[PDB]
Amino acid sequence: MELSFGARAELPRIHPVASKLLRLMQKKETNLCLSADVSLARELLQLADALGPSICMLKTHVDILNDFTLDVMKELITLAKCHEFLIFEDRKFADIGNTVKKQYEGGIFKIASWADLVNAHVVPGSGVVKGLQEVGLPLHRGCLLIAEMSSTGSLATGDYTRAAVRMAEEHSEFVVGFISGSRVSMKPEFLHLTPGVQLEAGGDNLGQQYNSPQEVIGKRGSDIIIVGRGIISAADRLEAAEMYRKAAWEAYLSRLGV
Amino acid sequence: MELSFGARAELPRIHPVASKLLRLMQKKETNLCLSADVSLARELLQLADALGPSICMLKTHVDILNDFTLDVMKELITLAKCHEFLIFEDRKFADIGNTVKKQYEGGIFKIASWADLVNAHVVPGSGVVKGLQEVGLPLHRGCLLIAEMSSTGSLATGDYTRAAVRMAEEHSEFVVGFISGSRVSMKPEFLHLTPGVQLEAGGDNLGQQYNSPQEVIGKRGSDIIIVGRGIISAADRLEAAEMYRKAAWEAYLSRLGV
Ligand code: PRO
Ligand code: PRO
Ligand code: PRO
Ligand code: PRO
Ligand code: PRO
Ligand code: PRO
Repeated sequence: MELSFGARAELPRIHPVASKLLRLMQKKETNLCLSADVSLARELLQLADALGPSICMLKTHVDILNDFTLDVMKELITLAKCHEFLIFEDRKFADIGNTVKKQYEGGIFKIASWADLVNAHVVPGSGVVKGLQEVGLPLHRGCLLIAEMSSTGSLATGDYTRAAVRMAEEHSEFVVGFISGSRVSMKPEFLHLTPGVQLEAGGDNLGQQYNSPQEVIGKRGSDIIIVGRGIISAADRLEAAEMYRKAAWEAYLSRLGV
Repeated sequence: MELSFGARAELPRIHPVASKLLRLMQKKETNLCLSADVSLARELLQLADALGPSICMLKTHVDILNDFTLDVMKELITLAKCHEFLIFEDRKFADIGNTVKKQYEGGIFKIASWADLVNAHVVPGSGVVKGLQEVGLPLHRGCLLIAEMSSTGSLATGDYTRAAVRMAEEHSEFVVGFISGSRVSMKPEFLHLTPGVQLEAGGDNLGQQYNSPQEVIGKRGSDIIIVGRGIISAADRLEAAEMYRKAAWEAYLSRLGV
């Protein structure tokens, strides 16, 4: 009784950020999140503009931008609104609740002011979510919990993954889904986003491991692929994005069936 | 066969950053790390200057500083050299290795350029350490692994804690110790630093839990207390720091014995 992305966007318990995302995924036929792993604002913005029509989401690491300013993020928002994608800051909050609220709202990045989505590790216990929520709920934001990781030796397995799912369930006013390698929740209101994705097999020399879009969307039941170097290191990043979009979208259609 | 801090500073396998720290702890009779949880550079620097003689270490969250610049960190280094304490950026790196190297070296914070110590979560697997090391080893830096957390519902327990200890052992050219609630390694070359510390019992409303200096240094076998609000929220932060220093130092002396 699997529902399409467009039908999931209407579920009773859906979070508004998840609903907006699912609707634009269905409209644009994309379940691709670009991992915009660059150090220059101009490259970030040029990628966002050119690849915007192909993506449901643009994932940032603003702490790697050599020339970050809040104005850069204003320009990114303009492109996100134009092309219809969400902005996900991959900050991996992982501190006690009292600290993460300040890291989310404040400092020089003011993440909550521009990021539709952030993510958090569950290792501190649920205070990490409660602290983020204090800022994010009033700002109508969402959060993803890291239930599994793609890297070699990941400890986000077994009972740890189960704890992440329970923590998400219990904080569904703010938590909209997971970073995971597969479907980890049976509740269709939750989004599953999967990094560690390339068309070709392999990994990197610092523990990254790859699986294909067909494997992670089609066989492992995830919703969205997060793709960095598979796109960013290609010469033509637009064509690369289209190849990843088509791969992830078809895998979704095939799983959904008749 | 427990050794004093000064003798531990001479151990064959000691890391140079750990040795420098242990020597100044012994010289100054302090095993207190100030958690300088403030949002203003002027308050950070005024605390560092006044409390510098009382502390072995100043722990930052630079991503909470509303007015961060690299010049602020230059001024902090001047105070660290004058008063003899190390600078620990509590960044809690927790990404794949290829990402954390960039977050450590680059962006607007350039953490590796000014932080003697950083810390990392072990959940991604050992690639997190390998990525940080790429930057930190050439810069003669050290790292602490988060083996336990003080917050309610922490998942850093059992086999997770054991994995952190093994990861530290296997990366001893860069990893100098742990964030933990207790002694987790029997190897005296590793430092144990413990947050969640106040003189009075209790916690906060976002999952923080407190234990006293006597409990964590004396009964749980840790080396250094990390103290935030117990000092920062007091009216006289210098006297508060002295109370925490005396508590932690005596607990250490009593454990060390004859
Ligand atoms: O692992 C494999 O064999 C296939 C080849 C392309 C990606 N997956
Ligand atoms: O494994 C490798 O090294 C290459 C790059 C990623 C996909 N295959
Ligand atoms: O046809 C239908 O109604 C469902 C949803 C799209 C594919 N199968
Ligand atoms: O928990 C207790 O009872 C004591 C009181 C001060 C701190 N520890
Ligand atoms: O538990 C409380 O709320 C106070 C503040 C920390 C120590 N006792
Ligand atoms: O007296 C000694 O030699 C040891 C080290 C200081 C305390 N006991």
